[PDB]
Amino acid sequence: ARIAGINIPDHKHAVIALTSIYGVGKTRSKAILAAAGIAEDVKISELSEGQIDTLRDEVAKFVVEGDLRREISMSIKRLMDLGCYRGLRHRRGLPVRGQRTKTNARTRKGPRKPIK
Amino acid sequence: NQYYGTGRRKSSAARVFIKPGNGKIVINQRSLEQYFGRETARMVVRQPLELVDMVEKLDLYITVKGGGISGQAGAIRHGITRALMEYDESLRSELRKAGFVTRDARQVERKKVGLRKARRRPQFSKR
Amino acid sequence: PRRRVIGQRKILPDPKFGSELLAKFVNILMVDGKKSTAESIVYSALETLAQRSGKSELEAFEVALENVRPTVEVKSRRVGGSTYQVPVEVRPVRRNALAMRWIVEAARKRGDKSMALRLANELSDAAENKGTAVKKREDVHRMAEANKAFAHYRW
Amino acid sequence: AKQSMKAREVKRVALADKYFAKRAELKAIISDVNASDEDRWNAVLKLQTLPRDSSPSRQRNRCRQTGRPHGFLRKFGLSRIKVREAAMRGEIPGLKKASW
Amino acid sequence: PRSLKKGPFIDLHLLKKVEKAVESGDKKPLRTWSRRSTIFPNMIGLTIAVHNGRQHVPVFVTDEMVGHKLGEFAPTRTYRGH
Amino acid sequence: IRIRLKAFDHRLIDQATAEIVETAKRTGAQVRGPIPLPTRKERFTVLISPHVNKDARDQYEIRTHLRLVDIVEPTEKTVDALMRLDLAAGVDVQISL
Amino acid sequence: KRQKRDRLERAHQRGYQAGIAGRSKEMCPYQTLNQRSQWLGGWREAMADRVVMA
Amino acid sequence: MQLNITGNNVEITEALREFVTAKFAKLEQYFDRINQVYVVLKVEKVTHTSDATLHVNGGEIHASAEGQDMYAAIDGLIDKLARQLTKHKDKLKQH
RNA sequence: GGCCGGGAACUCAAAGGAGACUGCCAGUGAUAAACUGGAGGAAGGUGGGGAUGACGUCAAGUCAUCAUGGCCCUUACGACCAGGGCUACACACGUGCUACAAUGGCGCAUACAAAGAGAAGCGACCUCGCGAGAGCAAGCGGACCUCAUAAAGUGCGUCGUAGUCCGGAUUGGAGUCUGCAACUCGACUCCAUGAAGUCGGAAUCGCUAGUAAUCGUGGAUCAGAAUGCCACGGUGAAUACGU
Ligand SMILES: [Mg+2]
Ligand SMILES: [Mg+2]
Ligand SMILES: [Mg+2]
Ligand SMILES: [Mg+2]
Ligand SMILES: [Mg+2]
Ligand SMILES: [Mg+2]
Ligand SMILES: [Mg+2]
Ligand SMILES: [Mg+2]
Ligand SMILES: [Mg+2]
Ligand SMILES: [Mg+2]
Ligand SMILES: [Mg+2]
Ligand SMILES: [Mg+2]
Ligand SMILES: [Mg+2]
Ligand SMILES: [Mg+2]
Ligand SMILES: [Mg+2]
Ligand SMILES: [Mg+2]
Ligand SMILES: [Mg+2]
Ligand SMILES: [Mg+2]
Repeated sequence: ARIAGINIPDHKHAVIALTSIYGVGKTRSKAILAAAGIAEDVKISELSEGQIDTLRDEVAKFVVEGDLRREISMSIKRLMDLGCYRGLRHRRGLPVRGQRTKTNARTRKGPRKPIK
Repeated sequence: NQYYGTGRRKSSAARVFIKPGNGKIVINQRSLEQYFGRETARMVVRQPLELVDMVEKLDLYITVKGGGISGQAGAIRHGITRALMEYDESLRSELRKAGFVTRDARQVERKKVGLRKARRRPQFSKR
Repeated sequence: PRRRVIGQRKILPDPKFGSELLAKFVNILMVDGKKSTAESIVYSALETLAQRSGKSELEAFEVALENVRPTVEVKSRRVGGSTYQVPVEVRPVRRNALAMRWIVEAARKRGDKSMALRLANELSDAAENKGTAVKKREDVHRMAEANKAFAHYRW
Repeated sequence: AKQSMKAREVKRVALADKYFAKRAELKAIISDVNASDEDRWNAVLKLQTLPRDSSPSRQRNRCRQTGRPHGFLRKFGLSRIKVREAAMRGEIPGLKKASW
Repeated sequence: PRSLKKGPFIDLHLLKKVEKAVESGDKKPLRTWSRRSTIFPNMIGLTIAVHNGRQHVPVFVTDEMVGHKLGEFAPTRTYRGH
Repeated sequence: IRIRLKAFDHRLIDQATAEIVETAKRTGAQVRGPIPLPTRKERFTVLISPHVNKDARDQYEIRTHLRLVDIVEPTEKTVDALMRLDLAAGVDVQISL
Repeated sequence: KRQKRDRLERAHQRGYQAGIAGRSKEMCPYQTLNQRSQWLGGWREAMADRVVMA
Repeated sequence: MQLNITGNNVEITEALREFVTAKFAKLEQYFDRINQVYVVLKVEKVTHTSDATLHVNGGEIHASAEGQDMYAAIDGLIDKLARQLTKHKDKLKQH
């Protein structure tokens, strides 16, 4: 139960388990387990090395883990270096997509900094 | 020689026809146990019969339009109790004592201005 | 209220066991208007009560109910700076309502998987003087016994 | 409302329903997937040219009595205030206080 | 964002006066209020000073600035902190 | 032929009906029963204060009344007359063959 | 809320309460001899109980 | 005691803010369980006014006072709340 | 297939009527007024809900709906335009929404409403697309056509008490639609991401019955932009000894 150089839960339905891969959600999970004709309800523990490989193959079709994490980080570095409004939202650590800040906005800003 | 009631509860209306027979029931071209999943519903529909043991001595036929389940179920009961005390002007008094003959009336209250519902009114904290 | 409330309601009896008593018990467990959901949870508990006591259902669920009904409760009353707890008889219908409430309250506060399990276990434990439900009654009774001196005030 | 503000609404209506067709057909090609890239690109430059106040989205329903920009009702073309004032005289046929 | 079928939006005034920039090679900055307009490839290499509300501010266009909309480079509020 | 009658008053409409189902009888024809139809009830809510005070309203209404009348066996005579009738103001009619 | 409580019972408990709190008979607000009997009846029952209270 | 200041036709400077806060700090000695409290200052023509409302542990206390200044208004106000707060306390500590 | 000829019963539509008055019967009561109970009845004592707000109070609110006493401005406090701002964020308070799970999440299957809107508007069926949508174009000024398949419910399966198959904030990428135009500042879609949150201190609010709780539906405003507002049904409790 090692895919994309990470350990996958072996007591979880393949569908659920494959999601542990960063860069596969649930849509991809479903696809994989059909593109690589493997059943959904099957737990990973009760497979063949063979099954696990054809599976290993499907996942390689996507960009995932390390690879992905790099892509994202480029995209954000790209913005900040451009210095666009969207860039600075990322710098100053503020809602990048137009959300109000007068109130709320605590997910970017993090927990409260009292006064004085 | 078939005996008839109408019957209403909340937003439901139930037109019913009874006939002498062995104890069949149809609702909207369907059987009792099919049309009504909930058990309560069934109890309600037959309890006028279960009262005056004609449960299997008359054969009923029904249609309902409007309302939800407990509405229709209720509306039917009223429908029967009407017909069943028309086939027999006799039974009324017994039927009536069970409180089946009265039409419920309880309707949903309107929404009013200033309120979140009929009577629920928005909070204001003295906190 | 200051006047008298006129017009008591009509609980229809249970579809199965045809009891107004059990019908009340459902309402009390019922949440957010979901009467069917509650109707299920209740029967599945009694099954599993019946399947161990082997003593019917409308006669087993009772035995739980007797182990837990209180007979004397305390009312609070402000006297000087202090507050007098004072013992009072309980009305029959009230001690039904309390037993049924305490059973439900005790059920929910458990770690079992289903709701049905929690209810079942609780009803069983009730029948053998055990659970939180029955603990509560004991405590109520302790308090009224303690400050018995204030039995006859009318104040 | 300031006389000026009432006025703009007339300037804006008049244009809107004079260039109405020009806009429509000049838009129609834009949204045509199956048309000449040459054509559609021209259009995009041509629409933006003819005047802003000639767009129907540019106008604002104002009470046609007092000029108010808020609380308008279409059925009457009046503000909530003037609707009430007239309602009570019986200058709005049919209309009357309601209960249920 | 704007539908893909309707193509990329640029105000004509500004579209024109970056032919004369690119054909008749100049090297001046251009004034503009056209914060709508997306940056086209032609615009690469030419500073263009876009309005922010009170002032025009220079945007030396680059490859990376293509598709974005001028005004996405002229901040319009001032904030240092509290 | 069908005519649909529509108005805001109910007394008013129950005139025009009787008027028409008199002529139809007159100029020899069978008139298929004045049948009434659902009445539409447009409703309106309005702030009655000119400033603030959101929870102070009026609720207005207009009830529209619809009636339908048919013409079974249209006499030639009738078609002119049922067309040529000056009918109470504040009533819409829609004779349509 | 839907219907007024028993007038006689209320009159008997009003009597009791003036009793315990130690008002004089002849504060009784009733001349209706029926209610009056209830009021005093309470007031005299209460006179007993005061003794064994402090 | 959480405070809040308004100005209806008055600019709250940083005397009038500092001043009002100090004057209100006394009130807690009259009743320890004061919660949030709102203050309002007015100038209508020639009349200087100051009202406050005080959420307290089982109550709501309000008073308003008129001065020829706002300081003299607020001075007056603090004397009004003092008396009300004491009355409140004493009908709780009622033994 | 009310589908067809028929039928005018029934449901329903809406004009007109009938009906409830302490009228009838006990007991109490000053031979009163009334009260408590009983009968019949769909309904019983103001049956339920709405509309309706006394003389006045608070120099309460509105000169920014409009009107208007006075005062002030008149190559500017008037008028036009482009861009920005009202959407800013160390923070404090109020009103809400969604959650924290198993009376639950997810997948398949399958029941039962009400009320309302539509004219250059509501827009089916067909084709395309994973999807938002696109193209083509029937019907309907509407008890006829369209919005527009109610949801909770129900059966069968699965998850097995985990920060989880709970939650869905945040952010990247890729789109659609409205609109001269969505950078500042729209709604929505797909792929990925998967935060705080394990039921909330002191305090504090709503509600007495088809109510609270909970579940869906519509409308006004409106090119586009509801978790708000105004309406509509479904399921449907708890408890009132008492002062
Ligand atoms: Mg996703
Ligand atoms: Mg409000
Ligand atoms: Mg509701
Ligand atoms: Mg004017
Ligand atoms: Mg507009
Ligand atoms: Mg309509
Ligand atoms: Mg002083
Ligand atoms: Mg009676
Ligand atoms: Mg009156
Ligand atoms: Mg004033
Ligand atoms: Mg402008
Ligand atoms: Mg604002
Ligand atoms: Mg909520
Ligand atoms: Mg989830
Ligand atoms: Mg609409
Ligand atoms: Mg398709
Ligand atoms: Mg009440
Ligand atoms: Mg809702």
